[PDB]
Amino acid sequence: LPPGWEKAMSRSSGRVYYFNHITNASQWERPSEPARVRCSHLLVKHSQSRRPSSWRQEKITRTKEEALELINGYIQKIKSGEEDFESLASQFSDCSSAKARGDLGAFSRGQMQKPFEDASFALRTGEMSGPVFTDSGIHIILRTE
Amino acid sequence: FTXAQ
Repeated sequence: LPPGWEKAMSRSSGRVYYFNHITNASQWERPSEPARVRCSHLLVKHSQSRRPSSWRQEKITRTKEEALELINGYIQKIKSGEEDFESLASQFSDCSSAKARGDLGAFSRGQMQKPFEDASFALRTGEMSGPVFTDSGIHIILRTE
Repeated sequence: FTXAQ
């Protein structure tokens, strides 16, 4: 299996699935490094974020647990097709990159907060992470290039 | 700045 994958079993159904402990992605199918990658993200900040403020809200007071619930809801809507990643990033990301549909542009190793870097480089082109935790908050990451 | 090291 590609970098970071393990076989698991659904607790609700018993069917095998795959989980990546670097990106926090999970998928039903058996999964299918670059010098630079391009990613977009959606950040949900919380009260313990390094800087608990964003363009959305001057004082961010939500708990980390509440932030994770929000992230999980956005992931659901993105996976179902009810909403686009880009639309949710524009509306709800606690980062000024929201104004660019979450796009951060291209970057190499040695630039980003480490859990974000590692997730970004472990994603395949077009793939989306699960919740990724950094000192900034909790991210959904989409690798675009 | 967010989310740079």
